[PDB]
Amino acid sequence: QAVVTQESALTTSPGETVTLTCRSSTGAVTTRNYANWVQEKPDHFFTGLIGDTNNRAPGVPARFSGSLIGHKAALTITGAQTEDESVYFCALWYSNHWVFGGGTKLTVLGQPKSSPSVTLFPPSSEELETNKATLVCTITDFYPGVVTVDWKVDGTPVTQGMETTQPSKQSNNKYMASSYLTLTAGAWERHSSYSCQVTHEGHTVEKSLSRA
Amino acid sequence: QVQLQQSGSELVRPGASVKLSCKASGYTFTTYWIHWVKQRPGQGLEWIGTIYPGSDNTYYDEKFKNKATLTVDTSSSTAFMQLSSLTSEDSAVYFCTRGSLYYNNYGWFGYWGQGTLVTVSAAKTTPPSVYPLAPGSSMVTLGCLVKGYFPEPVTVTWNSGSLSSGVHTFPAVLQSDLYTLTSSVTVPSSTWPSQTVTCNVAHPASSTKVDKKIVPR
Repeated sequence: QAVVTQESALTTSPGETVTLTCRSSTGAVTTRNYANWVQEKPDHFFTGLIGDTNNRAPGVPARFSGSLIGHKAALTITGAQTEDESVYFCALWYSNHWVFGGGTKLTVLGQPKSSPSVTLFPPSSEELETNKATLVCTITDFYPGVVTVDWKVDGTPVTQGMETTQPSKQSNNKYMASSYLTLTAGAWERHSSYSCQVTHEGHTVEKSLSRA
Repeated sequence: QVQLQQSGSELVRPGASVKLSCKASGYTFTTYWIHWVKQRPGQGLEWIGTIYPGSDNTYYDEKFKNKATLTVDTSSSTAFMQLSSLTSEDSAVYFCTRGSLYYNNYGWFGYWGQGTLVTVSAAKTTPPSVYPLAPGSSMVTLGCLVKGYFPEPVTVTWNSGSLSSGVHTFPAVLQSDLYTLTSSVTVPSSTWPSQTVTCNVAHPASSTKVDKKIVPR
């Protein structure tokens, strides 16, 4: 029942040094945890960077160093490169079992930051004719590729019938994603204003429409 | 050289089971631990368990204590995972991955199979319903919603491929056993509606085609 947590997402320019950490909720992380680091890349491509706490797997650049800092395992990139943008996962071993951290999303800034283009479409009268109402929120052209989506109706927030696709890479190396709000037609005609808000880099973009 | 071969994808019925396979090559199957890892859409990796094909020693996560069974056939260098009594919860990608010669010490998760997208669904080949998305109002972003189809994928184009740049087509979502995606395109304000814009959706699996002109609401 041991939870390993990593930093959600971290940002860094090329040439900089950055440290990903890996916290254990059993207590301090020791070499007896044989902290491994594995990297995931688009199209689910995994590379095992570090095993045995600080042992680099062959061929892996010097750039990457496993380390214990304080009470936590740590992966450090010294002279971070643009190709290091990835999810990084640490894994710790515990009395026969492994547990994975939830993974840090690393952004090595390949280009200036970029705010999403948000677009909120209302339901079509065709869907409506089937007693359904889907609002579609399209989010494109953002960098770093990390957002969270929220929906509001007549002021109050929603936690029912929401779905957001994981941000995927556009061909200009920015990211895109979509988010959906499925409701009854009944419900759609019972409310007035519907809102889609993407948070990104400590600010929020919000499209909303009022019902005609 | 070192290679892990998992079948691309598998469709399973809500209640049934599946025996995922992972075929080793490039080294000695009996000398490295295989591990099985679950990953969902944008979620962490979840470690299921591991098997030493030289020993059959197997360790499982509590979570998966009654879900998975690891097995090997050393004469065909294949590790198997058996998943029992499936629900949408189990819809995920599953990877086998190669550990170390040793329990935890002198190695890496250095090599991984392509993964198998296991999809739990009771659906039959269902063609899509396509809906136009016009705005409620510089430039203007139209789209269309491809809803309630199965299986993956569909192909969306705009004006039969005539409009190409400004096209974004997002990943499907699996809702109530059925797939949904949406496509958008951005065109100049004045162009539309004066000139027509039409998504052409097509479903290979049902051999169905739906063209849909977007008109102002």
